[PDB]
Amino acid sequence: PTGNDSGGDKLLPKTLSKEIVSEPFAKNQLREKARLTNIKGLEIPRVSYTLDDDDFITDVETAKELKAKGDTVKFTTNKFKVFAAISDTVIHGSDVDLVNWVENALQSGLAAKERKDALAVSPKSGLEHMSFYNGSVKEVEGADMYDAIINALADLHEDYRDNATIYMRYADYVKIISVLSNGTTNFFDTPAEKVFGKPVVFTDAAVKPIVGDFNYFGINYDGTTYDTDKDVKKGEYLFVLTAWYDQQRTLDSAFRIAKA
Amino acid sequence: GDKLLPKTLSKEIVSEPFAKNQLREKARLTNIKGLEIPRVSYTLDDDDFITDVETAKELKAKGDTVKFTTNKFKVFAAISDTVIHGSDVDLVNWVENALQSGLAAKERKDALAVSPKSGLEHMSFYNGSVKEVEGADMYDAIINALADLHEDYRDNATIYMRYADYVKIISVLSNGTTNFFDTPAEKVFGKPVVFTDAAVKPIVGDFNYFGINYDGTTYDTDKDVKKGEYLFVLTAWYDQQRTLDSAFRIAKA
Amino acid sequence: FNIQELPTARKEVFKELLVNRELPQTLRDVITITDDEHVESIPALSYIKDKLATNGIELSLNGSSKYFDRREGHIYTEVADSVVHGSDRTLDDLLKEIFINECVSYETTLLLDKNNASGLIDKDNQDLSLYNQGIKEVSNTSMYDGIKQAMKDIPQTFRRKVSVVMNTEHHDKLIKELAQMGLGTLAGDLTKLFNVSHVVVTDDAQDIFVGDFGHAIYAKYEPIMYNKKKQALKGVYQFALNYVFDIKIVPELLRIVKVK
Repeated sequence: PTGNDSGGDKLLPKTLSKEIVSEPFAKNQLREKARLTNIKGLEIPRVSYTLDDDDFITDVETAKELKAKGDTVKFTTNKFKVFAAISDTVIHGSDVDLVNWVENALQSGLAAKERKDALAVSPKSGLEHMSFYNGSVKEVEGADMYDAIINALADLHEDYRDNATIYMRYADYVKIISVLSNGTTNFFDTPAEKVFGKPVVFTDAAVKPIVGDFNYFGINYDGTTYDTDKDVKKGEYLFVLTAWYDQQRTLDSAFRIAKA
Repeated sequence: GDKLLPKTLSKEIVSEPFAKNQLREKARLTNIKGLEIPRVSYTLDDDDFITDVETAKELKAKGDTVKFTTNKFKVFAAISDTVIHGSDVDLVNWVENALQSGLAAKERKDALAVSPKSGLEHMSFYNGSVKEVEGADMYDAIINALADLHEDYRDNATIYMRYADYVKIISVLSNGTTNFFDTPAEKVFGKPVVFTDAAVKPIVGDFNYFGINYDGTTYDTDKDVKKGEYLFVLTAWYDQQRTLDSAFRIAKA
Repeated sequence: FNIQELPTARKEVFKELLVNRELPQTLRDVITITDDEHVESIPALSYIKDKLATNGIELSLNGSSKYFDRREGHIYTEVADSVVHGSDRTLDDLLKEIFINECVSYETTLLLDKNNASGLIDKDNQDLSLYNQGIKEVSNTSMYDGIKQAMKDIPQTFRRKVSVVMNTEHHDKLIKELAQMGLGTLAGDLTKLFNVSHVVVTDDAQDIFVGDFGHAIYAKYEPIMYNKKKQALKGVYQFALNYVFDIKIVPELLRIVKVK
């Protein structure tokens, strides 16, 4: 007997990887529309332009927040840490997870950190100003979800309306169809752009449908540092990363809530 | 004459695959020998969290490593002798079809099984480790599970169920109307659907974690003189397992 | 690919092997056989039926779709030990002693046995019993007088070629019935007593047959494969042959006899 060499590998399928790979474990839906930046210190003005003398008074809101906040907007560093842990046996069983499993892991950790803070029902202290549900947004009231979303569009200023975008959970988009069942017709096949009249994105964390011009919302990552170390006694490698970011709303009056 | 005979004639035989396993579409698939992987990849970023859940108990119960354990099986071809010599069939590809189809539905058998048949216990989703959640209707039961699934696993969820169960729920969502006759199954649950008959009861989960390993194979030939047959056997070893039990839940009436 | 065809130059060894007349007591002495692949139907059928049609008789299609069908035949043996195979000559003559005996015996069971369309003979090989074929009977008390009546209802065209089959239990009889009526010296020379050719006697046959077996019981054999294998636990080999055969009947030329 020479060995366990055989011709079965041809019979074996062709999809076999020969090394490990996987998907993004988590993602942040908000990165589609929001801005994204890498600048060290970032400062922008809040109000883009003002027209000539014949301007009807600027909406009462913008008078208030602009007066209180000031003309500029501060992007202020805030820390966090992402971890990764690989036991020692896993290293010494001929597999290559050093290269891909960690990048798949750490990059996902950045995304879940964002979406957790923005859509936080009850944010942690020191990071209240980031969330959209911390407060300081007006909750309109529709009889149902369909009425609340359309009324919320009716509330905010028209410039923001023209560029507005809706985020919501998909299950709520089913319930509005059941009332718009209308017997014969079925809007399961229809897209969602054409019901409300504007783009839509689906996300499971977003409780109360939020809406506004996501031009204004923005994020910035200033710096990072990547490290590794062995806990000798417990026999586990580690791969850690850190960074500082912040995300703020250029103008709170834009983004509004829908509620039953 | 032989021209007046049609000329689409083939001279050779082929066939489509006899059976295949649907879980290969979404599951992981490997070749590694003595494979190991971690259970959880990114641990929690911040000091304070509420995400502690029965998943934590699961990881406490069993090590952070993942052990793939060899398990034996075997497949047979069982052609006869007259077929070889009494004609020039040239079926050499045909047997190749049966073999790699053989190993396939072996997975479909044990991974979806009511009786786990000791030694094959830890691989069937109906073993009992997974949870069970209930709803009034099959449609309600499937969505009720999705409420359970943690945010990590909900976002890349996937459903498996038998096609006949999709047909009964759409009828009651309808009212004796043939207006649903083209609705893709994704649109009504909000996630990808896949169909196979063997799944009695629905399942739902992420399926980045359900992983497969084929470690080695061996192929050889012989004759059975008494019956004339050639056998053309194939034997190999494989393991499958769920990385965590909070990933894959069950619906029910 | 691995399989190798049996060399054609080795095949004709087995063609003359399957068909052989050397043995004493078989219907193979009288019936027609061949080994030609091309022939598809009884070759002489046309010259027969018109000559029968000269008489009031003509054929009923007792065999459906005259074109042959391929029925299977199988052999199996186990040599005692390699010591037999260590030598050469005694081996080679041993095999031919077996096959001829087995092949010849097997067709003989299908035709004459009282198994009568059931039981030991496979249901696949279940029509071909002559009792099951539909021949008309002749009867008489005296067996000597009995078969004169049956040789003579034959068409006189083919009466010249006829042959009788008989059991030894019947053979002991008539020489007794003769002695009482005389012609003892004539007895022991059956061919003279009844003008016939090729009188036959065996023991497997149960009842007396008459008819031109030269034209009625055409058959053909064709080999396929000869296999060989070692078996290491025991000292034995596993030799075997499997072939294809088929056969036909024309019952009008035949007549059975049944004495009381």
